[PDB]
Amino acid sequence: IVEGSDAEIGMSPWQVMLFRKSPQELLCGASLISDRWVLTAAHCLLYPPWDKNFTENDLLVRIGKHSRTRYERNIEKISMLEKIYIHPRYNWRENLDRNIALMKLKKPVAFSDYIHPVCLPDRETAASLLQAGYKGRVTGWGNLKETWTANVGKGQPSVLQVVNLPIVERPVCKDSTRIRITDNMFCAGYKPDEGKRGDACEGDSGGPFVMKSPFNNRWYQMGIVSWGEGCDRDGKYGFYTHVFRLKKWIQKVIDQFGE
Amino acid sequence: SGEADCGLRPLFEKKSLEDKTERELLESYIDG
Amino acid sequence: VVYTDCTESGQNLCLCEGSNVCGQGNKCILGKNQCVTGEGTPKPQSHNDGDFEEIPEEYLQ
Ligand SMILES: *[C@@H]1O[C@H](CO)[C@@H](O)[C@H](O)[C@H]1NC(C)=O
Ligand code: NA
Repeated sequence: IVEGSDAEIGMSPWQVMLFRKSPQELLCGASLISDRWVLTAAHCLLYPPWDKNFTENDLLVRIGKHSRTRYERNIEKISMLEKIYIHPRYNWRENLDRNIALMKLKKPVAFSDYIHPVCLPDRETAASLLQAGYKGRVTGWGNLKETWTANVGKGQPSVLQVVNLPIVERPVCKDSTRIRITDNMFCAGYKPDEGKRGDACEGDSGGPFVMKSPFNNRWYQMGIVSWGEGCDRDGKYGFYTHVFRLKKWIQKVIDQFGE
Repeated sequence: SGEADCGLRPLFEKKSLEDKTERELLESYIDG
Repeated sequence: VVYTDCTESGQNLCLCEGSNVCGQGNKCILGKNQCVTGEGTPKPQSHNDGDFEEIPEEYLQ
């Protein structure tokens, strides 16, 4: 997260860390949507050009984390995956279209002060909240800058980071890049000359862009951190999977396989 | 439109406590 | 995926012409920079390090 700040404890208790077994790496962010289901980006699990095609046994999910590197005993829970599900029309060769994935945990995770699921939007919530100029929140343990001077600057945050970003008009999104933007993408971030800054960055992928409804006080995941051309570059924007746009798939995966 | 207690944080909404930057999000719905 | 700057010629899946990704079936050549047709090679996954406290070894099995 570029130009964010340290999250308060329990601030984003649906935030999940995808953790690689050997070597031990942060893979991606992700989010808790029930006691057995975790939502993330597909390129977190399947990206052939980098020779990435993870099976269930290569990863862990870590839930209730605050510190990036600590094993936070009796706070975080570490779950094994039962099964990975990638959207069947996820397109990696061209533009990361339908960049969405679900993971089912072997066991249900117990909820706590630090571990609690986010809501997914119904139609009225998507229509109300997902409008240009309105701000959502992005969280992750990803990089603090796109590049920094090696072995000197701060690279990874010690603690989960949080940043608030405005949703950007669809025509401005498309004019900021040469990539074909689709239905199931939206973009967010400040314009140059808005003065303020901020972006998701490497290691934040798969994490949640969430919004709070003022009318029921609940947080809804409206987006998944999906892709960017750099981090925090002027006149560039972070792209996000439009979760509501793809909720029918989530429905298909969950009441054919799980809940 | 479904039912399970999602998106209400135990250390914030459930305790009537506001986080440090959520105002910024709420304000954005109304401008200014 | 976060695309970052190309560091070697013949790379792709990196930012070549300004803040534009040079996609597959193209490759970057470093000048002003130019991205043109020709089988490229993906800029290696921008690799992370290993300063994590150990988790219970039963999870690393
Ligand atoms: C990756 O692994 C999956 C699941 O085991 C397999 O079915 C598929 O052929 C592989 N996909 C690619 C693009 O290599
Ligand atoms: Na920007």
